[PDB]
Amino acid sequence: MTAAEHGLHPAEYPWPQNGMLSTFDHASLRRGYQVYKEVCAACHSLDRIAWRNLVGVTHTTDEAKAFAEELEYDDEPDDEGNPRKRPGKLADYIPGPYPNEQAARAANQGALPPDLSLIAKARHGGADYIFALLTGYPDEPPAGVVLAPGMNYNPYFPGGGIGMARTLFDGVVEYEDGTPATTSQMAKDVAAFLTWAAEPEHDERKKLGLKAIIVISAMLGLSVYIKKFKWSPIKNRKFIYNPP
Amino acid sequence: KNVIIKWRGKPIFIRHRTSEEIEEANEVNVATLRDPQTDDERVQKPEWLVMIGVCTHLGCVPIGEAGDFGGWFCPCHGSHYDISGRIRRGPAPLNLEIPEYDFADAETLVI
Amino acid sequence: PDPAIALHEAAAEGPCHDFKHHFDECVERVTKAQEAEDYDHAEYKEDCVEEFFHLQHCINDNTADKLFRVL
Amino acid sequence: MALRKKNSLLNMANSYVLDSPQPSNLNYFWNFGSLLALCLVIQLATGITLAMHYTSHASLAFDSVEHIMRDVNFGWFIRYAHANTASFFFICIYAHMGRNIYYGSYKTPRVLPWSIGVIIFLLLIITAFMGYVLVFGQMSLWGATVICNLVSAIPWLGEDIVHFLWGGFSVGNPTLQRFFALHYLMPFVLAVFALLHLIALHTAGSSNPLGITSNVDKLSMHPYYSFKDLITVFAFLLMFTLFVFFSPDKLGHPDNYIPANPMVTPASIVPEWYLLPFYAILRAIPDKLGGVIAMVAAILILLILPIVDRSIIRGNAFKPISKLLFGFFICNFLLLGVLGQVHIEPPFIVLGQICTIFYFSYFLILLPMVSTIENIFFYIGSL
Amino acid sequence: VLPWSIGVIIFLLLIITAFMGYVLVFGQMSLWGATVICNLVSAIPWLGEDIVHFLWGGFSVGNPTLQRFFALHYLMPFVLAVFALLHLIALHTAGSSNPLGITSNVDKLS
Amino acid sequence: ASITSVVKTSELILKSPLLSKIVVPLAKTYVKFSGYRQLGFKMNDLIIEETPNMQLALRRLPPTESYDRVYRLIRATQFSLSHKLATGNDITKPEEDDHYLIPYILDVEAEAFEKDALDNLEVV
Amino acid sequence: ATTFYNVFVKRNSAFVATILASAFVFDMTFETAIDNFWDRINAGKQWKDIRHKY
Amino acid sequence: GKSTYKIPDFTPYLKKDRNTDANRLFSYFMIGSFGMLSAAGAKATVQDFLSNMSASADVLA
Amino acid sequence: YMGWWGHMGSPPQKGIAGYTISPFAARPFAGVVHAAIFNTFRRTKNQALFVILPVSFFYYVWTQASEKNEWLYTKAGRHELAKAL
Ligand code: HEC
Ligand code: HEM
Ligand code: HEM
Ligand code: HEM
Ligand SMILES: CCCCCCCCCCCCO[C@@H]1O[C@H](CO)[C@@H](O[C@H]2O[C@H](CO)[C@@H](O)[C@H](O)[C@H]2O)[C@H](O)[C@H]1O
Ligand SMILES: CCCCCCCCCCCCO[C@@H]1O[C@H](CO)[C@@H](O[C@H]2O[C@H](CO)[C@@H](O)[C@H](O)[C@H]2O)[C@H](O)[C@H]1O
Ligand code: FES
Repeated sequence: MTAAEHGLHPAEYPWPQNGMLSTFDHASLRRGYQVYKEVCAACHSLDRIAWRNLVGVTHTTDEAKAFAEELEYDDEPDDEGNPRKRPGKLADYIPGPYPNEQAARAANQGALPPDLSLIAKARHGGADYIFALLTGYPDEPPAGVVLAPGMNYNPYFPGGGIGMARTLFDGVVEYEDGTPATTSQMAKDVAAFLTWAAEPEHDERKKLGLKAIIVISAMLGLSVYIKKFKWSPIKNRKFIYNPP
Repeated sequence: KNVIIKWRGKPIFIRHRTSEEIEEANEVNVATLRDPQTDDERVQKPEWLVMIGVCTHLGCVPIGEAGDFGGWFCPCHGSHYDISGRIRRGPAPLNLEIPEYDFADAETLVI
Repeated sequence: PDPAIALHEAAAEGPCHDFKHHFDECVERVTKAQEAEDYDHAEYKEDCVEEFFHLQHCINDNTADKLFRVL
Repeated sequence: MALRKKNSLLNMANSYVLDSPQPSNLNYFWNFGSLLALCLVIQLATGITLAMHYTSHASLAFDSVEHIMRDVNFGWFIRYAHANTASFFFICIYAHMGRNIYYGSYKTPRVLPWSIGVIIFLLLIITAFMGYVLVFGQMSLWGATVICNLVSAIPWLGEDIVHFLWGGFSVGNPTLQRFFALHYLMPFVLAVFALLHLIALHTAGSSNPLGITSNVDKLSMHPYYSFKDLITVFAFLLMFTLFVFFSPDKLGHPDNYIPANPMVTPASIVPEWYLLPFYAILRAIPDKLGGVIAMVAAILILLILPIVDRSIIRGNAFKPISKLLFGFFICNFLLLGVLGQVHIEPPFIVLGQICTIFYFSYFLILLPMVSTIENIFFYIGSL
Repeated sequence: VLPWSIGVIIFLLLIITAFMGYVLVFGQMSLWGATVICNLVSAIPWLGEDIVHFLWGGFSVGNPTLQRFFALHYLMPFVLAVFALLHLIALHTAGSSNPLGITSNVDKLS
Repeated sequence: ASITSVVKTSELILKSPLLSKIVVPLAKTYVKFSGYRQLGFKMNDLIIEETPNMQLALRRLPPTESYDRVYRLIRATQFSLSHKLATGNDITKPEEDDHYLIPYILDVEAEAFEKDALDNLEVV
Repeated sequence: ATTFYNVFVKRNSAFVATILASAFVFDMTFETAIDNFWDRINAGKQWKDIRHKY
Repeated sequence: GKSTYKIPDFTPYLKKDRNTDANRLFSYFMIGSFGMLSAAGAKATVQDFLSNMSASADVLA
Repeated sequence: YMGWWGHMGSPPQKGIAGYTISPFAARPFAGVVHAAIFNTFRRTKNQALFVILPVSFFYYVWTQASEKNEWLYTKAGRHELAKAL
């Protein structure tokens, strides 16, 4: 295939979580949630994440309950069987911007903005792809590219023509921790956040792996000693043959 | 007008072709056609183009009325289908498949 | 301001200069060819995507580490 | 008389795992048998556990796998363990088949364990294909679509058989629920055949890397091969750990994290990596039915090794020419694997066909010729 | 004695298999039967309550219980088949008894 | 393949001057690279013995030859498991690589092939 | 050192008891040791390190 | 090469202190360590793995 | 074809005397350094060609094919690609 049809492959950036012993930077995760909430959530859902998932990752229990309680969710019908709404609870999932696919496509000139809960696992490149894509809109498409109407040129997207316009510009977010909200900073944070969303076990998984590696390594070393020990009678065996 | 009916999940383009549209389709010499077929082979009723609305190339849905043969244009790799829904230009090998459809009444078809 | 802007510009003028000039020359050719009439009724319309990818790929190799170091 | 010999049940265990007389010179490639048994046990344990959390209905299946990843305690581990062990199962099975081909384990008197083994290999493929579908991601659906459409090639009845497999007119809910049930079952059938091939083998005993009789010099299975098997168990677990804990998605296709969408077709539909050589063989033949027959024949042709190997000597340890031919055969099988995942483009089209011809000509031409010639060289060479 | 004793275990597995299969319908008797039978484990001293919550995968019989019983109900018949085969292998050393209770070694039939 | 077949074919080659001139040197190098002598085997030790014919031929070996064969197999098995090669007197020298078994298997097979032929005789 | 053998190793009951008690101790101490190690190499990154702001 | 009472040379492998308690104890220390890590590893494996059957996060919510 | 302990189906053995020492009496890692270096080098050297020849050939084949394929799908390779299809 042409390189265009594949998309340019994203650079390997040194994410804090790259590295066998490295967790996510939770401060970056928190910043990234704020980017999701103020920019991406206009078009993209995060349906597999519940408010409770943020607790003790990015937010305290209280902050997350506050986020839940601001929204209205469908309750069980009342006693006359009429529909009712209730305020959100931590068990509720973060609600999407559109009620269905058709509404989503209508608002985006036919393109359907994917749910972002898994997008870091669902594209080759992961965090790097999300970072490259958000930051990789050139001012002008390379001369000779014909964009379909409502498409934007982005070399990292396969085919080049992406239905999502550039959305991160310096200072679209005001971070609550005083970090300068540059395009690059926001893309890094949101890409980290989405990576966490796709694999929330990441931190625990790598710690258990460290324990496993250590125990299994020691057992492997000992199994070699024990094998050699038990086999030495066979390896050391000597013969004397006297033809009869 | 061209409708999109879901049938086995796959979209079905149903176009209510005008007289002059039928004429435009009945022009092209069968000789010069990747997939050689005339409209008569495709439709059982000249006013009802029923096709499986998925592009024969890879499997996008062509944008109707667009094209260069003013039928259907797949935006993905730029393959142009006709008012018979025959492939004319672009990577697509075959004409847009026809489902198994019958006119039970003259005002209702089953697919 | 965005650190990437400066780093990308520096890498284009410096270690990726050959590719910068290739992309530039490509653009010049294509724009001139689009300016000429009966371009719309041509078989093959040249683009600059290949040259762009070579440049971007190069810039990214010389920048990725530097950029994340200042965030 | 000792209890382990006296009691009929204990004595069956004893005869397989303790007093079983083994050659005293088995090398590390005889350890794949036990690794495969370990994979089979891991797959049963993790598989049955996933089944406790998975929902087979197409409306819920993908989401149930996300629920396992996100909500179930250690669900991430059990899911990744099951998915990665499926890859290791094929690495070990290819290694085991490779060992058997190199050392002539398929020759008399071991044709029966070999032939049952070829069926085990087919069941593993079916098991792993159905298991892949259960995720009901994009690759799940499109892989099921393309692979089940191969049955359409069967003349006259093909179309009808496909609709019968699907339980429907496309891959959807009925297909998913049936694959769940069968995917649960197939590993038990596979375990039975694995046990049968061992019972068949027990009449001749294991071959050994010299290819001579070991009747002259035997060693109890325990403790010697028990403790030797531990080394590869821990080496395996280290490799398992690096995948499951540190790179759980290295062997995976990202597209399987997108829910199945019958409208959108993925860029490239390729099978899981371990089926790729068979996929390359299928693409090589232009005819639909031809392709399917070739693909099946690529597995069933293993059944003729006992016939086409004309050597008077068992295995390749002492046969320089056979060893070179085997090296080329193995590397070609890997090239087929690679060509299974490239795009159907020049120049890989012609290359795929040449590799497929080399694959078949090994069994049909080269092995019979080379084995005949080496027979003569050993005889004339030692005169 | 050995085929008999393995048989007693087959009988227990059959009971468990059939109990779990009954739950899968998830009718009223399915649910209430699961509730009362699983609550018997609450009797086990000290850990009883904890074990019941562990069986249920929850605080009552519900979805987690149903899905796990499906998986186990599928499995248990294969375990039962293995034990059935074991009790036959155990029996094959003595051969079947007969209604007179004497040896049949004197008079056998294929 | 049958030992009979191998031996007949080899004799056809050794007869033809041209063929022997090109095959004998190749076969000698093949045997050197084969490396069975480095484990103290004679060529005949390597012939597959799990067939009725070969079991019969081994039973017909003179006791001395039979005892020595068992020693070479045991010794080679020990070298194999140790990942060592034979040294000194354990290496089979070309003059010691005698076809001790070929006569016995050729006789066993001769009778077995005559039996097959005569089972198919038709009085004319 | 004969003494050590005689007490902890000679009887298998004692040897297995020793192994299980050692496994208990190892399991508890290894857990604690890795926890501390993990927190040092991932310093300022984890929730526990930023939680104090809230 | 002939007498079977002349034991072949094992001096490259024989331990001088072979009959001491120290000698046995050391090999049992290796076996015991291996048993200890296997026990700790099995406990960890069993505990983590079976915990899948305790109430999941959505149920606990 | 194989018996069991006591009747394994060996030809009669006579006159082989087999000697070995206890695992507790031996050094399990005796001469490990010599083996790990010299023995492994010997065994690897003797097998090297049988691995290197097929690997190098098929890697070269793949390299040539992947480079041609890449080149055909450039601007420069347009004409050669048109002919190849
Ligand atoms: C107002 C619209 C809009 C906003 C704001 C928006 N997106 Fe998107 N996004 C889209 C649409 C539409 C698509 C689908 C594009 C297509 O398929 O052509 C999309 C696609 C994506 C994709 C996947 C592209 C692919 O490979 O399929 C990612 C990742 C993404 N968006 C992330 C984000 C992030 C991160 C933000 C903001 C921080 C963001 N989006 C803001 C509309 C938006
Ligand atoms: C679940 C899959 C399998 C398991 C668990 C399994 C297990 C084993 C075990 C334990 C042995 C004895 C020890 C060994 O040689 O490694 C063995 C031998 C053998 N297996 Fe497999 N096997 C499996 C699949 C296969 C397949 C697919 C084949 C053939 C295509 C096969 C053919 C053989 C043969 C021929 C032997 C005898 C080899 C010899 O010892 O010389 N097996 N297997
Ligand atoms: C030889 C044994 C087995 C093999 C090779 C195998 C293979 C696979 C594979 C490849 C998948 C796709 C995994 C993924 O990418 O997520 C899978 C999924 C699954 N398997 Fe198996 N499997 C085996 C045994 C079993 C058994 C015994 C069960 C018991 C039910 C089972 C239950 C499942 C379930 C529920 C899934 C879907 C959940 C998921 O994707 O993880 N498997 N299997
Ligand atoms: C799946 C359940 C079972 C199957 C398929 C099964 C099958 C059989 C078969 C085929 C026989 C030999 C023929 C016969 O005597 O009828 C037999 C004998 C026997 N079974 Fe079962 N059995 C099962 C359950 C049980 C149970 C639950 C027990 C005991 C509690 C049991 C105890 C025995 C005994 C003691 C014999 C020997 C009886 C004799 O021949 O004198 N079996 N079983
Ligand atoms: C691998 C997991 C462990 C469980 C065992 C595997 C289950 C398969 C066992 C049933 C198959 C029958 O297994 C068969 O039984 C008998 C006795 O047990 C064995 O018989 C062998 O051992 C006994 C004594 O140990 C001798 O009387 C006999 O001369 C010898 O051939 C067969 O060689 C074996 O083929
Ligand atoms: C006969 C066998 C006996 C029965 C087997 C018992 C089965 C279940 C027992 C414990 C399972 C739940 O018990 C719990 O285990 C998990 C690890 O899984 C531990 O959890 C700890 O480690 C995990 C990761 O390792 C973290 O996610 C967690 O935040 C931390 O607290 C809990 O501290 C313990 O309370
Ligand atoms: S997908 Fe329709 S033109 Fe390529």
